[PDB]
Amino acid sequence: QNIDQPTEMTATEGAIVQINCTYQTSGFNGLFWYQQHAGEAPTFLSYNVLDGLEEKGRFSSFLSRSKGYSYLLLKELQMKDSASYLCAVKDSNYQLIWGAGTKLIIKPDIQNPDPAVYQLRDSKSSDKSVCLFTDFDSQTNVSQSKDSDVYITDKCVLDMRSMDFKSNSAVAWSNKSDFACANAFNNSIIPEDTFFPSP
Amino acid sequence: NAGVTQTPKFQVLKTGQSMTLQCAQDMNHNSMYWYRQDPGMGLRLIYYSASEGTTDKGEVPNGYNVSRLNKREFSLRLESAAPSQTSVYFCASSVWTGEGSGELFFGEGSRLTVLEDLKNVFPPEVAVFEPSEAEISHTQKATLVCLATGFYPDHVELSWWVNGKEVHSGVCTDPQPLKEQPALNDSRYALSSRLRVSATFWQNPRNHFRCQVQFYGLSENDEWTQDRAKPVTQIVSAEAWGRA
Amino acid sequence: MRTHSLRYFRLGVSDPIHGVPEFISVGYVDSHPITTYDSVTRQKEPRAPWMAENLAPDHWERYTQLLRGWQQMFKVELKRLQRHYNHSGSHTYQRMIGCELLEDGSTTGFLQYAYDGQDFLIFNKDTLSWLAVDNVAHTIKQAWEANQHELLYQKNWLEEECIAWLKRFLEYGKDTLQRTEPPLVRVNRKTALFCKAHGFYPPEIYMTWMKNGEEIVQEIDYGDILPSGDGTYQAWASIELDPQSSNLYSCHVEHSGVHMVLQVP
Amino acid sequence: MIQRTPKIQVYSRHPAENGKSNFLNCYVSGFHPSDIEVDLLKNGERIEKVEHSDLSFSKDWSFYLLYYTEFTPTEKDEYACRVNHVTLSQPKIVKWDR
Ligand code: NA
Repeated sequence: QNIDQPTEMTATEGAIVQINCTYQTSGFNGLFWYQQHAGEAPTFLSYNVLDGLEEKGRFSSFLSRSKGYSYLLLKELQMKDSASYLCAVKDSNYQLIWGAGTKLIIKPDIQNPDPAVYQLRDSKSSDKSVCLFTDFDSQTNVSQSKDSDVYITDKCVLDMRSMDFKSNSAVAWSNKSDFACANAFNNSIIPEDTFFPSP
Repeated sequence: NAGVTQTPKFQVLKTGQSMTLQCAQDMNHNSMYWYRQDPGMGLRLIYYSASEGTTDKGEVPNGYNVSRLNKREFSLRLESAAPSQTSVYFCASSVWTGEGSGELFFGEGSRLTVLEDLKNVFPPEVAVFEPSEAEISHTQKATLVCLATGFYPDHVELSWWVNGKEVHSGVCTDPQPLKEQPALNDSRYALSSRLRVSATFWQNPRNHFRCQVQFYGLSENDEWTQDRAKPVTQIVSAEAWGRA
Repeated sequence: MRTHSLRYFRLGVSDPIHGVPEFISVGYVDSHPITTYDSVTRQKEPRAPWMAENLAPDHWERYTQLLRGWQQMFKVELKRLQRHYNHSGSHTYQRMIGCELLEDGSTTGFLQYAYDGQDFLIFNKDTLSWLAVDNVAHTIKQAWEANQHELLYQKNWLEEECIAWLKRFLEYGKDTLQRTEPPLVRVNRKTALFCKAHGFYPPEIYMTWMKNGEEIVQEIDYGDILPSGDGTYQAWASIELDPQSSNLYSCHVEHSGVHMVLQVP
Repeated sequence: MIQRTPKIQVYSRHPAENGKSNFLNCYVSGFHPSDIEVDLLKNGERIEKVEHSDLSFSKDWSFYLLYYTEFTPTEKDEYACRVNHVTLSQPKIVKWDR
């Protein structure tokens, strides 16, 4: 008895994504989709048991029993849709068989990219130097460090709600003497026009 | 009302130690379930209880037992914890079972880490870094960064506090921590967070900013024999003030 | 093959006499009991040897758990019916679900409930609705029809799962279920002519009397098809003799694609 | 509330012949509700070694049961089935008629 769904998908804010699930089970009493935000509990999204498409808000769920196939369709993607999506099937004995989940990553639409690498002010309580790569378009990828004494975190989407403003950023830090923000992200492909303020 | 309430949210255990996870539901549901969730695989049922007064094994019962104490409560017991039982445990309930369409309602989850030796447990160091003046002049915005570093296991909650009230708008905390030594199975972790405010807000000298990390670690009955301080459950924080 | 069916029954009793179960659930393939469960054993058990031999312990274990829950649900539903009827004393609740695989390959599926042995709610799996016989049922109808996904679940179970189970059990029991034992048929006088058949399987048979080559259903006394105890069945039909005229009487028996005529001299 | 009285049919497994071992059957059917008492009688005396099928369910919601015992019919021995049910004020006795 097997459930299969892709490990990860990445789509753009405002767009449409179809998450597939195929199953081979000993009998069939229905197919569920659940949403699970990172660190949170799964919540029920949908149930299908006959063939066809069912709509609930911005989400639709499709089933073909003869193809052993379902998709969960998300329209008008929002950042809040970033989550894992779990497919699960009830077999002839009402056992739920769970797919391993699809992690959905949403790229924010950055209206006015202003890529820059800034040096944060030192803390008198820390030996770390800290650099912030920020305000870059969502097509930029941030590579992890290749220096074992440099730490680089993945990009994070921050939402300044009162200003309806979103921005990507990643953080790099080190306590090494040769660490400089001008070279912190040298292992990533960054925009040609990235702003590096003078030291 | 409350839905499904399970405890504890986080727990560190030494190999051989005993642990009970509690679960209650207040939805007058008949069926209850205990699942574990592990990376790379679907949820696996440990034990379930189709109705008050009956329980049975799921797919991975070995090392566990359950008690359906009454219609509301279904507890999960690890008599002698093993490292393989490191996992995230979810209690769930449904109105009945053996009907097709009824869904599961899940509890918040219980994250357990079982270790051969508690000497690998460390609280975070927490530091706050004030915004770059170049950012302020170029963007009219100001990004503070919080780093919580060197902690193990990954049982932390980071929050920002502005003027003594917790805030969420303008915050982004890494969804996953970074292994400081990614080739080590018990690597300590790092976690970064950002809080971005307007330049005008940062430039008000009365505004105050704090990053706070709650760490879930050892308790009184855990044995400690290391030279360093016992890494108990605790809150570690760092602050900044706005700058005129 | 011939038509075959799979059916599961439930019986709930609100105030049973001491020792008598408050809940029983029994499965059948055709006329053969295949499974049993009740609130005293609290275990699902085979009732045919060809079920015990072909279903592993995990099957019985899992459905034992489900039936313990179905038992409780049945008690709650009966409690609700008897309160809304405002009835005192002991009352019954019954359910029957199942499906048929007809000789021509078409299928049927059905699900219905009874209170005190009388129809209460009847599922229509094509209009996806419940037929209520009175206002207590009408209230239940509204609550069940409000859960549209459950109606779709039951249509799929009746049309696909149940037929799949039926075919699986028919193969398990094929040496019993798919055999033919022809009837032994005789006529005697008792004035009425009795036509008597025994030793046959399957139990479906048609016996009738013809007078001068014409059937006369209104003048015939049809006996029930009855179990003989050894796996076979017996039946009879009688007609009374007109002593005022000579008439040719003949017993006609149809069983499993074979027709037999016994002419009375 | 509608209660249904049992139909009661008494018959041998095979056509009876004296001196030849047989089975005496009592098939009780069409009754509702399900509690019922059934005995097989030999010359008016209750037979001890009597078996019966589990309670069985009909589509019309009534119940049926088969009660049986091995016997050798003789010319003089008379057999019957005695049945009590809530629909019967007194036990009903149906004699085996061959
Ligand atoms: Na166990």
